[PDB]
Amino acid sequence: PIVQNLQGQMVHQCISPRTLNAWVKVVEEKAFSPEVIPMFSALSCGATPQDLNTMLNTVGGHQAAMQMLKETINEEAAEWDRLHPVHIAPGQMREPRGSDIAGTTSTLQEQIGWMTHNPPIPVGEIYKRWIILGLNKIVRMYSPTSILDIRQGPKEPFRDYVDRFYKTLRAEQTLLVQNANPDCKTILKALGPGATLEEMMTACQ
Amino acid sequence: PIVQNLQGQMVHQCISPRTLNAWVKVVEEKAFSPEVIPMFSALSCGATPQDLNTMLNTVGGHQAAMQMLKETINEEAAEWDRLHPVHIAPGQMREPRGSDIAGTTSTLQEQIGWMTHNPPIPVGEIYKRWIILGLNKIVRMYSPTSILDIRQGPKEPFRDYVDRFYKTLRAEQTLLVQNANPDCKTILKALGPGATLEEMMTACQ
Amino acid sequence: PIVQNLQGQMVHQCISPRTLNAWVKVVEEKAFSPEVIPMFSALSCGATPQDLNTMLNTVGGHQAAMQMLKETINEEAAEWDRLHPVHIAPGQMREPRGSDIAGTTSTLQEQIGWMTHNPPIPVGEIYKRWIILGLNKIVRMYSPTSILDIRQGPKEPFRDYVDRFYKTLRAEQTLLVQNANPDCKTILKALGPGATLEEMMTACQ
Amino acid sequence: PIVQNLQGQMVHQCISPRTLNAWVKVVEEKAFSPEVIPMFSALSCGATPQDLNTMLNTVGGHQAAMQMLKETINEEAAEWDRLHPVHIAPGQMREPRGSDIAGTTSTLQEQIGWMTHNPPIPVGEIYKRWIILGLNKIVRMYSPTSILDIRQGPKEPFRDYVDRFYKTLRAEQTLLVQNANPDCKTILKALGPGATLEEMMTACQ
Amino acid sequence: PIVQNLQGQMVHQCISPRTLNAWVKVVEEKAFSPEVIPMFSALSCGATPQDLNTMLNTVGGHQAAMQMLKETINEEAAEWDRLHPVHIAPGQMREPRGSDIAGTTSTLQEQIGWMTHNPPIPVGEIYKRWIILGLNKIVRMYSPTSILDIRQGPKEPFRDYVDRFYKTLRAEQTLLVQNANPDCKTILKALGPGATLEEMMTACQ
Amino acid sequence: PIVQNLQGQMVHQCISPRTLNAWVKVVEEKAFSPEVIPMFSALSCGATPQDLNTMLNTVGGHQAAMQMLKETINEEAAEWDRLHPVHIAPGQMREPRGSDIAGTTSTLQEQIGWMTHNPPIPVGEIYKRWIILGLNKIVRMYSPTSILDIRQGPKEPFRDYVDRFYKTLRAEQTLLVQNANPDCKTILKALGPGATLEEMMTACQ
Repeated sequence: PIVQNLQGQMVHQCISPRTLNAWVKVVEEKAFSPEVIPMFSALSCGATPQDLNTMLNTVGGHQAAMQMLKETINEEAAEWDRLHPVHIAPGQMREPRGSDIAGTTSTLQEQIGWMTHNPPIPVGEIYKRWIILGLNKIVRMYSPTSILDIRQGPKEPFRDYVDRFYKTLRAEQTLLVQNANPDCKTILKALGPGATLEEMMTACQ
Repeated sequence: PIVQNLQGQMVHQCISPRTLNAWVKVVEEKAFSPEVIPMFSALSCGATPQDLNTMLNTVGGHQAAMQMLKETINEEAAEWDRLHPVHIAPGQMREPRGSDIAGTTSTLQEQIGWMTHNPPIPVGEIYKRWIILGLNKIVRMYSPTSILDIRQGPKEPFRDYVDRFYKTLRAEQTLLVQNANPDCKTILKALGPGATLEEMMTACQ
Repeated sequence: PIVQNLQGQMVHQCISPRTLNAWVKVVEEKAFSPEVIPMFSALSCGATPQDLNTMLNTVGGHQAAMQMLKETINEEAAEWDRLHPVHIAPGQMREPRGSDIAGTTSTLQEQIGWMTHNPPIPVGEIYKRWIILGLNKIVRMYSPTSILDIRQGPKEPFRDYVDRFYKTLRAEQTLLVQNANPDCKTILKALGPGATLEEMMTACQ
Repeated sequence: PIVQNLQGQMVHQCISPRTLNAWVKVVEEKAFSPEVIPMFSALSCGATPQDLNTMLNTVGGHQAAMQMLKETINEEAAEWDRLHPVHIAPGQMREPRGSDIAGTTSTLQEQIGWMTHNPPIPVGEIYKRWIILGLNKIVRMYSPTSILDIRQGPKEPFRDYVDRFYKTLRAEQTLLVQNANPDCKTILKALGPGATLEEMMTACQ
Repeated sequence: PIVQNLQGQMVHQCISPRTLNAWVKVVEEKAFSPEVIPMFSALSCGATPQDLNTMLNTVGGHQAAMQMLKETINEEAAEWDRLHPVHIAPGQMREPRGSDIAGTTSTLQEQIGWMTHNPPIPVGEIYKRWIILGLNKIVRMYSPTSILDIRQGPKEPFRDYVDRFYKTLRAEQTLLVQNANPDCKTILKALGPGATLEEMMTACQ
Repeated sequence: PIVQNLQGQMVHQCISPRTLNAWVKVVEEKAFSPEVIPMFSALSCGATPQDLNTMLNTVGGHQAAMQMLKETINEEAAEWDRLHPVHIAPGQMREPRGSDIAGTTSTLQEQIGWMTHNPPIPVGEIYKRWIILGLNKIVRMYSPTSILDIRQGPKEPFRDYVDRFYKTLRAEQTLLVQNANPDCKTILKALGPGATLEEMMTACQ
């Protein structure tokens, strides 16, 4: 990644073994549960495009997902090239294409040059946006259940039902009451409109 | 987070994999036992609003709780906007709204700008207060037992009973004697008023 | 905590995840065995009062002990206020009360101000003394056995007996010979006065 | 490796125990699955030739592979010498041969000298290219299955089949439809040409 | 400990959680096997007397050993006072007594003052010598077997016997041949005088 | 070890707990498999003679090997003294003997003095060479099998046989074909001379 040194200047640092392992392990343990995306974003803080590719390429499984991600990246790269056409001057900085932002046709030195320019051309952040767009699509695709099929069991505590409900809603990206069991539904109907989630959960506790 | 470098200036640093993992693991292991809150506060030392959202968003389970937390945050953000209305001057710092403090409508650069200003507009600390307010409500909601139902067993050591008693009191946020078993109750009654906890525990040991 | 940076100035640093985890884990594994106290002292090296409260508050179990600790802290804080009464001058440092030393009525900035003053008002060290006083009382209370009841078994190696003996003496805060078994007692009596522990252990080996 | 210090100058640093262990463990756990190569590249960021040899030499198993790698390295070193023949001037830098790039006939000091020269003679990066060339050949050799033999099972979810398909394609370095089961094949044929992977996976979900 | 900062000056640093845990764990796993002593010495690199006491005091078991260690320390401290008698000048450094070197009657600030003086009064190193003297005595005491009783089994590989032999010799602080089994003894006798250990082990392999 | 600080000067640093543990654990897990030697070399990067002795002395088992290593060290130290005889000038650096290089008769300060001299007298590197010489002898001695006895099983995959073959050759420090099974031998004979290992392994796959 690119970080500020103790002095203050923006310099390249090697991606750490801790970071590399953390990403690999969270994908192994969580697959594409929605919470993997904010973890990816945090683990890739200050990442160059090279670093972002390292993280994606170190994933051993889920190659259907990784291929879908490449499709999304290529679509975003194509849209970049449509909006930002490029025409080199000796010793000068060239303008980045989509494939340069994605790190496939740009060197680490070019990437550092763009990211540490004044003003910065934030190719790491632009690429991370494309990757997260693609990851969101994967999360949605691999979401196993419709919110319509999250219904409270006869003996299921309301809290556990609400956990399943909002877990599903997050993956899928009034109904809470409708999908509740008969006893809690009657209680929730009697609360009236404008009841908070806290008040509903207290009522059915 | 924002930290002091070796020189002395306040600079942004990436949230560490150690910090990220620590928070995820404590939520997995402790759920919303009261001690998770001081751990959250300590792990988010110097956190930007972006960092605070990262920590909250990396939690995979407990989505009922996370939704309740958003409600509390929105209530505090609304109360902020009521007390701090805002009317931009080229190259100047804009005043933060509630949603800017909560990191949903502000950039990392704006957040750094506010937190490192002279004097600082401590948006990280303000947001952390709102989050802890919401987390306290969750701890209280998920507290399984009333202090009224913590009573010493016939063969239960007094120490173990007192541990259950103050554990419950902490989660819920004279009675110790009343809820003691007959033998220890008689001993504690004979000590008289103004007895310390140490003296009570020695007496029933 | 407050530490020296690479330059030399005394600055605040965030309490580390390593430190936080280490303290939580040692309390989980050792409870209030006497060796937990020197570990606490070492883990809280350079700690502010805020840091000390973080460490104590992150403990999930042992709430009887934590309540007893608060009593001791309040007693020491009261004795501080008796010896150090306080009467603010704009932009100047106020004198710390007992509750300021204990971190309940003082801000982190005030704590840093006192600890980095010339000369320093070492509120972290003063509070740590009160905490260790309270922890010693807990260790003593939770010591399961009297030294009078540590007696060498008929087939117990002398070394194992001496380990139990001094383990108990440490928790409780001539008799070694008296509590030895008949065979080793006869050997130890024959050594005469002024025998070292090494010589006694060699004799009964 | 060679890294930038806090000041800014390029200096040698010892390879870390974390890095050493990470590489050894990934080879133990993944053998020559394709994802080991981007991990190698990332773990050897800024590596000298000495560091690269350390990483390769710390591998205990897979000595058939390590011997094949040496053959590839010697072929690349021979091709280097063909394109870059060398003819020493007191206190001056000599030109690197193939075996100097591979670290077998060059000292650490010579390697540092080349890599930190202005302009740099990047012997670490040149050697890493040769190693990755050799590792790719090994990955291909140890790929257990032809893509022709990756066919969807009668009850196999399409997603799991696509994972096997692209996993195999990656190791080996229209057919997706042809190798699908009868039911999904009919669905995929009906989509027509130009269907994305996302659309195919949605269709057979 | 006392270490050199990035600038070059000698400054105090907090003992790390890594160091604390490492020492506790090696004592738990190895007790007083001879190799624990070089580990202690390495883990206490640059240690103040306070740090050395922390390490010794964090040990939970082996209190017979810890009491014997105190006896040795007191003997060395007494011998120090005999050779170095002391007679304070405002703002000046006082001369260390034995108990000051052992950290029981000296403050951390005094210890830092002595260790960073020009020339340094190396109270950490002096105390570490006394501790290692005491630890050697404990290792010797807890050595379970005489070298006289290490004899090669009829079917015991010579290498395994030599491992037991020199392991025992190290703990206890011609005979190798005499204690060998009949078959290897005959082989070793035939080698003649001046045979190296390598040659003996090759001969009986 | 001796490392470059952030400024650039060569300074002594304490051997890390990570390094200490890594070495102990690799010896516990791998004994004297050939790959332990490059790990030793990497873990002892920049090591003083004191550090090298620490690493060797922290090994608890394998005392036959450690005694053989001392013999090799003493032989190299004797050969050093033969080639480098020494004749002290107040405040000046003395010339190192063999036992000074091996760290038994030299202080840490003397070792630092030699290693940071201009030009440096690299006593750490010289000693590390002697140690690795001795470790190679041990690896060879503890190699369990002759390469003559590595023959391909009737149903053994060629790859697994080649792994055993080159593993053995590495420990021991045409035949591949001769030791192959009948079916693969016929295939390898038909390839003719000058076949690469890759081509042989492809042929018998």
